[PDB]
Amino acid sequence: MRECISIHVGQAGVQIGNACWELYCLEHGIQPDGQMPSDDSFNTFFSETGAGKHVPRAVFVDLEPTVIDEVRTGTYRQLFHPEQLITGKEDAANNYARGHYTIGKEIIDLVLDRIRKLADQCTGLQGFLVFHSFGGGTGSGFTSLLMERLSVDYGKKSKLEFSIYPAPQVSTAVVEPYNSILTTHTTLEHSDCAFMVDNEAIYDICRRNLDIERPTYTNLNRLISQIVSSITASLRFDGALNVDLTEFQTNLVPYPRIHFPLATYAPVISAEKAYHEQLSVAEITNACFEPANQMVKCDPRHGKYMACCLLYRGDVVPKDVNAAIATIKTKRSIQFVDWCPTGFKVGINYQPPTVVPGGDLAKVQRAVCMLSNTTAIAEAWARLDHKFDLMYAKRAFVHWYVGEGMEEGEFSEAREDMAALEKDYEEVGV
Amino acid sequence: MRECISIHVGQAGVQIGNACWELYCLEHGIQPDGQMPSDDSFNTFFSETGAGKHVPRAVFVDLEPTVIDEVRTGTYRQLFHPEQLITGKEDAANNYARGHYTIGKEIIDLVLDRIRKLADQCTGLQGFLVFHSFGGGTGSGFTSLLMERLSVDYGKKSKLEFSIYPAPQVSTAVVEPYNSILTTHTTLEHSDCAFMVDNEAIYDICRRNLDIERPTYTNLNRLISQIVSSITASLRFDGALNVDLTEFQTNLVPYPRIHFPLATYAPVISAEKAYHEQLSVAEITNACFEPANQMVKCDPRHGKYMACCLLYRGDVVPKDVNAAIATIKTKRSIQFVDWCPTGFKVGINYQPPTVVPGGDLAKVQRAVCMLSNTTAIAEAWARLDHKFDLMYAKRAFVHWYVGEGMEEGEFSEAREDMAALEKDYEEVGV
Amino acid sequence: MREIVHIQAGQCGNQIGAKFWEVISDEHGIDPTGSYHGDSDLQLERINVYYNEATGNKYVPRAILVDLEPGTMDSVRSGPFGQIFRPDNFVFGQSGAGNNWAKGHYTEGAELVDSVLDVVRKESESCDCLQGFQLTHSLGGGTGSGMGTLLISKIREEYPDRIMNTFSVMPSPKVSDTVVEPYNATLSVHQLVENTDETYSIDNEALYDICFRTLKLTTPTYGDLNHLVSATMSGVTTCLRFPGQLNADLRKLAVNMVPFPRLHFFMPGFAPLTSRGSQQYRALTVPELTQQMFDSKNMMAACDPRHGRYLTVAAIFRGRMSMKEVDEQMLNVQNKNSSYFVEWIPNNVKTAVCDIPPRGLKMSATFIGNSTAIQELFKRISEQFTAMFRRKAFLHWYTGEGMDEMEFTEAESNMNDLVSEYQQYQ
Amino acid sequence: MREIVHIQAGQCGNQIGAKFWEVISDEHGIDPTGSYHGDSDLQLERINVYYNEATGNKYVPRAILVDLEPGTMDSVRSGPFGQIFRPDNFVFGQSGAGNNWAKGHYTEGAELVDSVLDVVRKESESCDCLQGFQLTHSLGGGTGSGMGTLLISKIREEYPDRIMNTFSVMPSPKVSDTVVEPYNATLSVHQLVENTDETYSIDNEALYDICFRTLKLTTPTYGDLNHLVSATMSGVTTCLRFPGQLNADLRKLAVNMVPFPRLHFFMPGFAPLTSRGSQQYRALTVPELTQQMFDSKNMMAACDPRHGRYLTVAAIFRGRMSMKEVDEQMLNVQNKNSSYFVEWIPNNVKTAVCDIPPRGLKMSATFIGNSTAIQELFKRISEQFTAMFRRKAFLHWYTGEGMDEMEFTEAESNMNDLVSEYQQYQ
Ligand SMILES: CC(=O)O[C@H]1C(=O)[C@@]2(C)[C@H]([C@H](OC(=O)c3ccccc3)[C@]3(O)C[C@H](OC(=O)[C@H](O)[C@@H](NC(=O)c4ccccc4)c4ccccc4)C(C)=C1C3(C)C)[C@]1(OC(C)=O)CO[C@@H]1C[C@@H]2O
Ligand SMILES: CC(=O)O[C@H]1C(=O)[C@@]2(C)[C@H]([C@H](OC(=O)c3ccccc3)[C@]3(O)C[C@H](OC(=O)[C@H](O)[C@@H](NC(=O)c4ccccc4)c4ccccc4)C(C)=C1C3(C)C)[C@]1(OC(C)=O)CO[C@@H]1C[C@@H]2O
Ligand SMILES: Nc1nc2c(ncn2[C@@H]2O[C@H](COP(=O)(O)OP(=O)(O)OP(=O)(O)O)[C@@H](O)[C@H]2O)c(=O)[nH]1
Ligand SMILES: Nc1nc2c(ncn2[C@@H]2O[C@H](COP(=O)(O)OP(=O)(O)OP(=O)(O)O)[C@@H](O)[C@H]2O)c(=O)[nH]1
Ligand SMILES: Nc1nc2c(ncn2[C@@H]2O[C@H](COP(=O)(O)OP(=O)(O)O)[C@@H](O)[C@H]2O)c(=O)[nH]1
Ligand SMILES: Nc1nc2c(ncn2[C@@H]2O[C@H](COP(=O)(O)OP(=O)(O)O)[C@@H](O)[C@H]2O)c(=O)[nH]1
Ligand SMILES: [Mg+2]
Ligand SMILES: [Mg+2]
Repeated sequence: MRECISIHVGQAGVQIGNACWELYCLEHGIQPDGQMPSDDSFNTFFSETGAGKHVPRAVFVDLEPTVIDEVRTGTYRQLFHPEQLITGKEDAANNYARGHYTIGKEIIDLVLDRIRKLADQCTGLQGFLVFHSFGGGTGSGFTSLLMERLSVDYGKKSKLEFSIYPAPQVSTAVVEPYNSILTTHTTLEHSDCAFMVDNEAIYDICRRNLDIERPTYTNLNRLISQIVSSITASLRFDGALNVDLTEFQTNLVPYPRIHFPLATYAPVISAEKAYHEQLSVAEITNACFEPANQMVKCDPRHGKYMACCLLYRGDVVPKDVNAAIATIKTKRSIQFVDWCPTGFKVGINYQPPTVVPGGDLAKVQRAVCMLSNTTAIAEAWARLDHKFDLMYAKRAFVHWYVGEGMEEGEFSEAREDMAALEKDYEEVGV
Repeated sequence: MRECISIHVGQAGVQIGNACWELYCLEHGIQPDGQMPSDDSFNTFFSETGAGKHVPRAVFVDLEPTVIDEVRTGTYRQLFHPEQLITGKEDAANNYARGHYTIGKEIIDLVLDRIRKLADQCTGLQGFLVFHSFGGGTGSGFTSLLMERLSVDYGKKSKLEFSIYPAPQVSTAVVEPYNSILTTHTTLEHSDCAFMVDNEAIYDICRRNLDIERPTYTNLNRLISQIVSSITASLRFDGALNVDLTEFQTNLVPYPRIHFPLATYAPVISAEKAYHEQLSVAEITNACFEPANQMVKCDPRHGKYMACCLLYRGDVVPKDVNAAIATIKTKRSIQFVDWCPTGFKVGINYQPPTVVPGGDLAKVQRAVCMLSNTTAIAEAWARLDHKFDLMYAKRAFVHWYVGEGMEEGEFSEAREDMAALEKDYEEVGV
Repeated sequence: MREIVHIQAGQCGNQIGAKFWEVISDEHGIDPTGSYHGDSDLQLERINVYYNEATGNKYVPRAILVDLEPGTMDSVRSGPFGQIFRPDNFVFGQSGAGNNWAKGHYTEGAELVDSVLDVVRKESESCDCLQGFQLTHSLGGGTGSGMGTLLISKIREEYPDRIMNTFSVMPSPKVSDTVVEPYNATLSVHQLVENTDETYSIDNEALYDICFRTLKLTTPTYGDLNHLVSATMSGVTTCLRFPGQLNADLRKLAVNMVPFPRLHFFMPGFAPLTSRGSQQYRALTVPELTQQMFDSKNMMAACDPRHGRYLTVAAIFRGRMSMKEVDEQMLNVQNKNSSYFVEWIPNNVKTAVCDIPPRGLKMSATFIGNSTAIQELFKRISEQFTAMFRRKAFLHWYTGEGMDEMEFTEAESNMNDLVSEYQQYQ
Repeated sequence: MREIVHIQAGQCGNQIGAKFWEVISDEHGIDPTGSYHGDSDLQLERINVYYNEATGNKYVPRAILVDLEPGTMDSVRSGPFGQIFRPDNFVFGQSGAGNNWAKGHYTEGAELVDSVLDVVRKESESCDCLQGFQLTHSLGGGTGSGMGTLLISKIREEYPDRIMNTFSVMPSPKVSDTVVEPYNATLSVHQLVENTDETYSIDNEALYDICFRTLKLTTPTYGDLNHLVSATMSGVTTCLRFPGQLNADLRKLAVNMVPFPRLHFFMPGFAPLTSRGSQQYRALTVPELTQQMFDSKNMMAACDPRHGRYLTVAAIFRGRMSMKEVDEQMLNVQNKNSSYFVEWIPNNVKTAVCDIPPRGLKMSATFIGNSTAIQELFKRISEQFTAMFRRKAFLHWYTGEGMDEMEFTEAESNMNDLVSEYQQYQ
């Protein structure tokens, strides 16, 4: 019942998985060895065997072994099914071309084989939680090949998309927009609701809120895990208003192509800071709409809200939710599209947030998960399109994509598709 | 209910805050850590969290960090919300110019942000208690920038002004009148009732009454705190005649521009001196009108009283107040304007004054707070205007103000405005 | 697993490669006799990248030592780590090349290319998954420049898909030790551009500039220049021998670093670099590593980057550090110095970070740069070639080997073509 | 946080700056090796103002040592605190200036200005929030007066907004040790007035007068004059390195102390000053500090303030004192001596108080004064210049360096202009 198969592609995907399962084993009380010391709250994410062992339903796919066989050496080496974590021989070279045609071709058939052997025990499979990065070669090419076959083998099943998106300023590779643009066909055609992750915005989040001067990506991971667990909170624990994963995405999505909502989490706050605040429902409600708390470097005040979903968890009373949202609709600075004078979807869960012992996040009795679609997010693509022009105008690095079996015009279809998406997110704002 | 947001700008403002909160935590019985060992008498000044902690609603703003990060090291480092005490990078250089256009520009937006996050928990916000110094660069420029935006974001809310005013003889900087004159537009347009503080007059007070030969500014602070607490006494404790903060300023103000009353406190007396006097209500009433007890070096006998407010606290019977004020109106040496044959506003509070353990003030069962507007105070500006001429006649230090983005004619508007104020306080005396 | 097969050409190549072998044997904790002596298991998983597993848990490097003289083989086998090498890969002639490119490419090295190919092929078949060939040689003289290009062409012909990265020490005007270097350099880069996927240009003069003006050595010998080369030698391949947060193997660099196929002669560099009496005072923080890294003094060629524009730069960091400051310096460098980086391509930097720093170092940074200013050495080599080309000196010692004038003309034309492309995008 | 970057020019400048470094290293409790050894944390928070944090919790001062001879560098590095300095900031030539301003400003120092600029820029970028540059030099001779003005002009050009304060020991008639000083002083103040926001004039004769007639030293050496300079050196920047009730950094002084932009040559002084056998008897109370402070004997130039009017005076007090007596003396001095202070500007004093007194002192007072009487040294320098200008001596040793007569004429005209402005408001 209510099972979800999590897919982890690329270095970013596999390591964000390492952090997510680190959070899940703690919140559901499983040791790193898979045992339960002493409700079926784990059936959503973990499978059970006769010996009392919790086996996650997850696949780690990387075209290179270093990160995954590092996982084979870490504390979670025995938690995972060893041959459901698949390693390739040749890295993706930050190239969508080989990852989509050349190197992922020989390995994808085993990946779908393991997906099938994960699906056949799920009696109530709810959806898919695939993790990757746009800029990475694996996270672009292999995901592009994989959602294609998943959409024809599991077409009815929902496919939530949690992807890591490049920053306006911070970047790790010059070819990142090339990998990002050929991913856009996958999210538009073979995804049901995509969640985009910006590293620089959350860098600002941890700089300002967590007061930590020197966090790593592991600190980024130990909050992406919270956002995904909060999205999955209603499926695993009891709540006064439990939101089904299908109910969720029906509430987000106004049109089949408009399914790209922003995400924010509250309260992101350090342990030294949690003490001096009462941390009411109202202020965590007010903090979410603050542009200084957005996960993507775009100003919501530059845009218009279409769908709003209040995913509260912990000791939160729905009356306080109504009182907060009355204030939210009271201010004019937050102007919603003329589509939704009802505005808000409310979801409340009884489980307080679970704290990572090595994390930088404080223990708070209340936590809220904010997921909202808005027209302001097109700016996060409005710099990437001008960016892609700035390379494609000479055919900057295409000889590699051409040399690995990509048609030259696939870039033309790519920027045509992103232009279509950018237009689609502008007409709905009128 | 009945909350007031206190603003502290400049070195003088932040340190007078350090003394005021030192007095408030003692009188309301809060430890320096914010806890209550064991009525909602603290709701006027302190906010409460779930863990039983009292958090003041105050902002320390200084364009330089030394005094505030000294507060971050003092005994009250944990009492205050650390990022509601805002520090800049560049000092104000005793210059209104940079403080009003250049250096305070980048920091004021955070200051109003924190003011908003202090306003949103105040359910019954009564007014603002901003502290600064006229002569200081920060206390002039940043306050001038701040009341401008507060008057448009909190226009209805009262804004009491407690400012430290230069002496006729004692001075610490040559540019002090320059900073003081550009402050006059703020008090006239963006203040509701300003309270002016002279260091030399209160130097004479502590020399004569406290018998202390060698006090510091901390002794000045441990009586400015008493005057402000006595003004706020009715809002926090019970009294037979409690005077609302709006009631107070309605009783002070005859005209929108005549809102500049003097202040005196009685009984200012040393511990060795408290023993030999019975200290009746009459003598503390008589001591307040004595020019040797005025807070500003101006002779009230040189001027005419318009509004009189008797803010008694402690074991005082209102009959004795009436008996005292009958004697006050009996003598001719105290001549009130033909506006107010009713003369006196009476306010009585049941809380005796709270003594600082390290202070130089005696413990007295009775205390009275004297606030009165009079035409004699124009002399405190009648030497500052002739003073400002004595510098502006060559353009003495204007190249700095010009060099930091001030219009040269802003001095012309400044002395035109002070001349208008000086005239306004003379016609009403006829 | 991504095995990498090393080839040494010329005395310069084999001695600097031998010192590289010494360095990475210390990094992997390999005894001079070949046995393992490292401390952590991290030195052990990717031994297959550079060494072959043998009986007794001893490890033999996958290196092919090629020369036309036995004296250099005698010195290297008698060197500090001579005993660890394969006796079979000591493939060598007897008569030297005499700094003659034609000798090495037609007569002296053509007879030994058969004896080097049967060794490189067996080394490659000994690999589980070959990634490429790292070849060390010198553009000066006729051994390293001469036979090196021939066997590079052969291995490229029979291995068309594997990565081809070469580290080339190349001639210079003021520290020239041989008269006939420019002929050798022009006849070598002709094949280097057409065949190699990667070429690192190393100039001796800037190595000297590093050891005096940064390292403050009074007598830095030739081995110190070898050390400076070997630092980046080990740095460029760090990601596929050790775990790190951002893994970037050779082809990861390649896909990010060479915008057009022929623009693959690059700028190596390494940080930190201090004198003996100044390391005690330096703060080794990553921002300081960066400010040292893009300095024109830290580079290993005379081509000053301020005379051109960077096409792509690769900064493979190493050590237990976070990375937001990494991004902030990598954007600040290209923002405040945007006039030194091609504005038309926005993010010129590839960032890689490794988790285990070098032994004795808390952190390290390896610099790889694509600047249009690298044409300074190419056009100067072409000009010096013209000063000894236009009216026929020294050609009897090439034409006597079957070499011909028109091939010299095409080599010069190709140098001019290269400098044309690299000035085109400046 | 308000970092301040120090530059030493000339032997006078670098030795007095070195002794200043010694003094404030003792104040901050810094070991000769550079490690911290202070007692309270108060010495530790504002270490960033003068020193750079490095590995091992040792601290290197932000000083750039500039000279045209290696002998002074040899002496300073072998001095008591030579080891704490940066080996890189020892930037120096070999041939000296020979007390020639033209040499330092055109030939000898122009080649080294590139090597000083790349160091001062790296020092400035190492700072978190730069406040200004404190530069020590001598108006005598051609090194300190010559290259000092050139590099001051350069740093002013590229740092237009930062505070520029210079402490200048300047020539004098009766204790003159070099023939050609007046040329140097006239060619130096020309740039000092136009570029510097702040200049402290120091005269050696009044230092001698202090050490005999107040300190009662029988043999006060040159280091004692350096000590007298360094006392005010440390005093003027006390407020931004330590807490005090009245904080007054350099720009706090500036906004209060220089009424018109060009009236920025000022009068330093320090109190208390006693002989060894008289400190036992003195009452160090603040009023006595004041009566000592405005004495004409306490000052460090021959310009007697009774021959002019004070424009602005700065009294940065230090120690655990109250301040009503501070105000009462600062008003009594300007009231009972109102004939010595410009009555047209009423409150001529800027008052600053620090909470931590100097080590071994319960309290201290630092004197900074703007008097129209400071023109005594300027007009006397102009007169001595005229006695060696009007009919052409020594000009061949300047004109041989590319120097020209008309620039000497403009320099003299500018000295006359300055003395005109300072006599105008007297
Ligand atoms: C006590 C102390 O801290 O001294 C350090 C050191 O950090 C200094 C002095 C070292 C030192 O290096 C040199 O003296 C040197 C001389 C000529 C050419 C190159 C280096 C050091 O020898 C080098 C050595 O570095 C390593 O061990 C690295 O792993 C390096 N391997 C070698 O240098 C090496 C030396 C002998 C045999 C085999 C290898 C390395 C660098 C990049 C990639 C792989 C390996 C270290 C930490 C030191 C000493 C010992 C003084 C420096 O070396 C490196 C490569 O980091 C020179 O500048 C750097 C940084 C420092 O100034
Ligand atoms: C036993 C005793 O009370 O002697 C005192 C002292 O007060 C006297 C003798 C000191 C003493 O100074 C001298 O003898 C001296 C000689 C030549 C030039 C200048 C000073 C003293 O050396 C100086 C020293 O002062 C300090 O330590 C200050 O912090 C000073 N630093 C130094 O003088 C210093 C000395 C060596 C190495 C590094 C610094 C300082 C002043 C201003 C700003 C920063 C630092 C003190 C208290 C004394 C002695 C030891 C005798 C005096 O010095 C100062 C600067 O206050 C000279 O006149 C003053 C006051 C006193 O007469
Ligand atoms: N937020 C976040 N982003 C990450 C993390 N790890 C990798 N990324 C993103 O991944 C992008 C680059 O992709 P890669 O590092 O190459 O990972 P990959 O998806 O496996 O791609 P390949 O290595 O080519 O196979 C970077 O721009 C990062 O934004 C992480 O831990 N947190
Ligand atoms: N009564 C009293 N006045 C004070 C106190 N502290 C400072 N002042 C006044 O402040 C005036 C000078 O302002 P500053 O000391 O520069 O303080 P500031 O307002 O922060 O101004 P800046 O330093 O330029 O930012 C003096 O003339 C004093 O009258 C105090 O503790 N008590
Ligand atoms: N950087 C460096 N350069 C060297 C070294 N040894 C020699 N060289 C120079 O590099 C050039 C290469 O020429 P060389 O290798 O002798 O020609 P070959 O014999 O035909 O291979 C020579 O002219 C030397 O001056 C070394 O150890 N390091
Ligand atoms: N106050 C003081 N004066 C000095 C000191 N040393 C030298 N002087 C004098 O200051 C003048 C400066 O000239 P100088 O520095 O030698 O010229 P430069 O070599 O071109 O920098 C000299 O004529 C000296 O007489 C010192 O330690 N303190
Ligand atoms: Mg990858
Ligand atoms: Mg201030």
